[PDB]
Amino acid sequence: KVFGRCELAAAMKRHGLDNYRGYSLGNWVCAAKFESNFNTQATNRNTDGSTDYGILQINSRWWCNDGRTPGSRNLCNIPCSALLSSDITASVNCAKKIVSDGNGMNAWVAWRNRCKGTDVQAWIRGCRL
Ligand SMILES: [Cl-]
Ligand SMILES: [Cl-]
Ligand SMILES: [Cl-]
Ligand SMILES: [Cl-]
Ligand SMILES: [Cl-]
Ligand SMILES: [Cl-]
Ligand SMILES: [Cl-]
Ligand code: NA
Repeated sequence: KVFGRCELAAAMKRHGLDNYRGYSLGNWVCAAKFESNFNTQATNRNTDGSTDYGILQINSRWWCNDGRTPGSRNLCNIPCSALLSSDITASVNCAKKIVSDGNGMNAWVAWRNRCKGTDVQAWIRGCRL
């Protein structure tokens, strides 16, 4: 599924991402925009042979099992395929684990490089939340 901007903001708020570990909802929407363009079916193969999955491009090296990332972990205890669902529950639950890991949202290179320090509230402007 390709979410609308305000549609995704609403889904992320209902699943308790708004101000999760102190990151306002606009941070999460900005991250999803540059990671996946709001497309739950987004995938990206890394040079190390790991893969990124779903709206927040969660990686198979630590967070999910895809059966093809040698030596990897599955800390969210999910198949990577769950991260491509039209239902973002698995993606939000796993993101909560990642953002708790010690580096906050810096875990998302695209958030650091394109969202951090910007007017992220722009991403929820207009939305009935
Ligand atoms: Cl947009
Ligand atoms: Cl915000
Ligand atoms: Cl594996
Ligand atoms: Cl594991
Ligand atoms: Cl699995
Ligand atoms: Cl959803
Ligand atoms: Cl933090
Ligand atoms: Na894995």
